[PDB]
Amino acid sequence: MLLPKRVKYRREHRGKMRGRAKGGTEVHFGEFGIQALEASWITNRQIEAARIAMTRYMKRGGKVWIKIFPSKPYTAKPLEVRMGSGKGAPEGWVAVVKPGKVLFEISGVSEEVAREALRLASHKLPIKTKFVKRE
Amino acid sequence: SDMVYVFTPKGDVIELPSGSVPIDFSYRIHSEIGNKTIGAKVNGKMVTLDHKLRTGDIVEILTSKHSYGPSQDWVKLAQTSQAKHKIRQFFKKQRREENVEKGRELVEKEIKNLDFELKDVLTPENIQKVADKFNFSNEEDMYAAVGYNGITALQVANRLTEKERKQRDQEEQEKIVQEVTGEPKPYPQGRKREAGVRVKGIDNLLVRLSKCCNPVPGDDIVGFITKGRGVSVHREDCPNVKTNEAQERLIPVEWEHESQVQKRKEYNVEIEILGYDRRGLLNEVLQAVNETKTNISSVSGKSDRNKVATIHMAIFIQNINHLHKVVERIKQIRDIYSVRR
RNA sequence: GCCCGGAUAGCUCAGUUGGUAGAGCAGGGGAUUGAAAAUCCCCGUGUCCUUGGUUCGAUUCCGAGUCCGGGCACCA
Repeated sequence: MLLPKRVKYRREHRGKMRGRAKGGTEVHFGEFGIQALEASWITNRQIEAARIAMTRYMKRGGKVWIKIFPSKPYTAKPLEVRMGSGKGAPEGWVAVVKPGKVLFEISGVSEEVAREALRLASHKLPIKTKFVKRE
Repeated sequence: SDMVYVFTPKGDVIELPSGSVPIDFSYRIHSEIGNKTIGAKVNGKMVTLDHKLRTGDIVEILTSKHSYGPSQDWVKLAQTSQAKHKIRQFFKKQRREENVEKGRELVEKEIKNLDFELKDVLTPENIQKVADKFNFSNEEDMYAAVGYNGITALQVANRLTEKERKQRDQEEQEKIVQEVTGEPKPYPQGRKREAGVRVKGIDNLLVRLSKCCNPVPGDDIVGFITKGRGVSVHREDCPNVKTNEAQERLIPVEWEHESQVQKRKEYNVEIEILGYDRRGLLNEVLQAVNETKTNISSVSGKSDRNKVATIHMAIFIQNINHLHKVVERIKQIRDIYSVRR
């Protein structure tokens, strides 16, 4: 859980996912990165399962460079409750991910590792991925 | 000559050990002959069950068909012990045959307060999971284990509790590391110490083990002449021993494995371990140290965000041959990157 | 006849397909007494059933007995 420590507001509107990425559009702090190809929400649960499968395959990680962060929260009601009567309590977290956003990086490990490394994390995200080198 | 060579109602020589009554004559032929024997006839006359056979006799048996059975009087009417070990099971397999019942109520008594507290298996097979270590040979023993206590249950009921996950129970053994603080309390009032740090060939001098880093046979160990209160054996290649003002106070001393009896009880060896954090890992690193001749004094361990655990073993080890062998005993799992001290 | 496992402190019981060994109680150690109980604490205190055995240590692995625990056979 990459939890923010103290947030100005407990709850936000859910936003609309149109446009390209503002930044994070090209890998530069590593040499083997992963751009998303679609747009949805990503949780801390979808980073814990992401970050674990990074280092189980590499067995000795240089760095990981997790770019995105779950800034925006989200709420839902307790179950079986009629509509209205207040926005619910905050439940999890959401990293807001535009398409073409560099998600992770790989620092200085070979291609045949990296082609298999980001493979094993792509099946933990709800987004189609592709493999981008440093330019 | 320790055996009787008696005759069957055909006339075949029946080789049995000596001293046999005609009850012992039955079980060489078949066991159910003993189940159905009433009387005996040797050479015209009936013979009593109080008769003991001799070598070269024709023994006829008064046998019921399937009607009659044994008593308690016959249990010492078996002279020959190998036939009596059949008699040790003959009267058993009709009394214990009843006692499968009192077995069955009391075998299934001892389960659910120890095993089916948490398992709750119906139809049960966990009580029949001891069909791999014990010679059951059929289901009679697993149900009548307490009916005679030849199996002596709470051994086999502990085989029911053989499920040893023990993740919190190692934290209970981490609480044993909490409760063992008091092993330094035998280091007031003196400790059984030889001249173990030989001071430059000169013995019987006041030295102490350095708490900056522990003096072990890696790099050589050097005694610093202090202002007083002892002499510290600083274990050269230390940042404290290297930055010394007044280098004359350093003394090249010996670790003294060259004597008659080596130091059997060296201790206070703290070990730095950098391993990758996964599950089922922290107990097994404690488990290879478990059953190894090594006392554990402090378990200081923590893992980072990226799950590479920084753990420490302030443990006891006695020799560099005891150290470096046990140093290559934290590496049974290969998740661990490196080890330091 | 047959095969299949246990042959572990004083006693209970953990070591188990290979790290010589724990734990509990009992018991002992002295403070204090006629000695106890009470109070103060300390301590394991083992032919791992033997015989052998492939050895660069075996309670366990193997055979060989013995022994315990079994269920199948063998009807004169």
